[PDB]
Amino acid sequence: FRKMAFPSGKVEGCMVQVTCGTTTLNGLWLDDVVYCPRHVICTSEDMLNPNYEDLLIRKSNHNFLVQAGNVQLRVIGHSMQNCVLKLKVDTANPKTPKYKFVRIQPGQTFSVLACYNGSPSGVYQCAMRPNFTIKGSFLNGSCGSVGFNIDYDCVSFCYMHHMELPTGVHAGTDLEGNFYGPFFDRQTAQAAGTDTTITVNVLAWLYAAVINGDRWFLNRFTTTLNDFNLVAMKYNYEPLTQDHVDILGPLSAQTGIAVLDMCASLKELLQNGMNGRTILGSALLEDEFTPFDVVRQ
Amino acid sequence: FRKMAFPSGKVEGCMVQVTCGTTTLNGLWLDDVVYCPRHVICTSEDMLNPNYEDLLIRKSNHNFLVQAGNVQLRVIGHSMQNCVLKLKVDTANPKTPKYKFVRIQPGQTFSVLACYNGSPSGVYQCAMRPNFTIKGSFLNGSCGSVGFNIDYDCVSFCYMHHMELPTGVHAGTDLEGNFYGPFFDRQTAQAAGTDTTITVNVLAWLYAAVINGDRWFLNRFTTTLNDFNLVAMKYNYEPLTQDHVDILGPLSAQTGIAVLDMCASLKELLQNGMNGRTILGSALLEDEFTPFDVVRQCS
Ligand SMILES: CC(C)(C)[C@H](NC(=O)C(F)(F)F)C(=O)N1C[C@H]2[C@@H]([C@H]1C(=O)N[C@H](C=N)C[C@@H]1CCNC1=O)C2(C)C
Ligand SMILES: CC(C)(C)[C@H](NC(=O)C(F)(F)F)C(=O)N1C[C@H]2[C@@H]([C@H]1C(=O)N[C@H](C=N)C[C@@H]1CCNC1=O)C2(C)C
Repeated sequence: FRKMAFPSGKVEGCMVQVTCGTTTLNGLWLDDVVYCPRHVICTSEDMLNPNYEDLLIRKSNHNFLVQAGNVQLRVIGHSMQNCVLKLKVDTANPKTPKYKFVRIQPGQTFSVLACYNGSPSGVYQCAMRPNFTIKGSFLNGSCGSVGFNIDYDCVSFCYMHHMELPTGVHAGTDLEGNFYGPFFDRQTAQAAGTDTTITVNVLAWLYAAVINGDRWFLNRFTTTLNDFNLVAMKYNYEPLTQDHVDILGPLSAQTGIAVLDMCASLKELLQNGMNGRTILGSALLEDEFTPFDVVRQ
Repeated sequence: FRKMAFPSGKVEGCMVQVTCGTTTLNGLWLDDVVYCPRHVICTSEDMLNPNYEDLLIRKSNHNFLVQAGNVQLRVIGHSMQNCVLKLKVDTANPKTPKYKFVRIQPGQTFSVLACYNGSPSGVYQCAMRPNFTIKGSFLNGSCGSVGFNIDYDCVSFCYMHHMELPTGVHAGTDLEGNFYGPFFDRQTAQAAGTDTTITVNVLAWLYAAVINGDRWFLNRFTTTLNDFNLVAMKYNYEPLTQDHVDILGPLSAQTGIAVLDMCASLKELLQNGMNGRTILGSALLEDEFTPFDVVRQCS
């Protein structure tokens, strides 16, 4: 049972390089539009305190250098949508997949295609944390890298990368340019709210451990949903809803372990610890696999 | 610090499906040849005790259904090379990348593009274990999925998937059909050997921690490679080779910590434990990041 990303080819064909002045990052080329973080228009000094509408009105189409491979695409128009810039180019991307823009929920997962200078570097799986950060792997020039899910050859873009917080976690926007979380694209110290653990995902992962022959954490006990949520809240876990219980149905039916019985197991894990034992090779409770992730794998 | 697979697009454009009778698996389409596990020619009953030479004699080109999506590629020739079949087709794949076939050593990592019916399903990083198994994630119909590394636009194919052992780990071949480890493509009781920890990768992980400022474990001692190798095996760690010492060269230069000094630091970790302290936020020493993986992620 591995953290598994979606095949990235459909997204690789969409990555381009965007330069304004001496600022360079990645863009996403779909049909005849390139989407990229708006702070590409910023000088270094601008980023410390930008007034984006005022900075953008002072730019011309010819200030935007867009490169796809070695081929320059001419910008023929531009607009700003929240924190994303939409550059109209004079060429349609022939490799545009069927796609949609979606805004995801805390706890959902997605694949990230990390890119530098318009070129793909690596692919990995991420989750939207409850505090709306993501634990990514992003370096200088990675902005404009996107997160996505793939469903029957349709790419659902959900994330575009903008910033790294001092704790090393990452913040970004949906493809309408609205940040996930209370963050904003100004270079100034920003802390995230206290994070919590995605309970439904921990349970899905415990079910994965049982589907793969590991049962040592199970117990003969049971619990009510309300009594479980009291202990979960005490340990900085998110509430478990009845919708969550229903979503875990196929995993419980597959294993014959009632959801509330697995909750009792997690409650004992939380109160007793793991005592140096491991689950699927992990020394800690893993919360970045959704129920759908477990089933698909 | 997390596992990061290579972008998989160059390999996606090479995946096809291969069916013989009712057995369907994946194949790799490069130029005008499709590579796939030879057991595609087996009936389920054949798999229990196959004579591949005799079974291939009773097959002709017209018994092979190669499809790119739902589009058939006409087979014009077939031959067996060790445990892989090579089907010559009448069309050169226009998506063929620059590529090489390489045989990897234990400890080396690679990305796996898991495929079903020729359709890519997911991508993840794997390490070749010292017992020549991989801790993969594969279901029915995954055979013929491949593992690969990429360097500057050249795809190095190193693994093709054939089978799952009773402990849930996986075994396969290089792209010349030669199994890694002492395994055979017969459905018969087989078992992964005892495994060991990939020492060179643990050292790479310690260098990664030092680079990021987590360096409490650096000690004031040193050792010789021979001395270290003899003690390491007492803890089920692999001995180091001359090649291992040299591939740690760049991380050693970057940090200023000599390879043998880091070896002495590891030996102290093995002989006395971590004392509740973590390294890169982990209580366990990670052994599936190569020195290249550490440099790749930081660059
Ligand atoms: C890292 C840092 C101190 C610089 C800063 N962070 C904060 O100011 C915070 F604290 F508010 F978050 C920050 O990210 N930026 C400063 C400036 C842009 C952004 C930025 O450089 N983005 C990079 C895109 N190419 C991706 C970064 C690079 C390092 N790793 C990443 O992921 C903007 C907010 C406009
Ligand atoms: C596991 C079975 C117990 C099924 C068997 N294993 C052993 O016989 C062993 F125990 F010896 F290994 C086994 O794998 N095979 C039997 C037969 C081929 C192979 C096989 O079905 N390959 C699948 C390719 N599509 C991938 C498998 C499917 C499940 N997960 C996988 O990865 C061959 C050796 C010729």
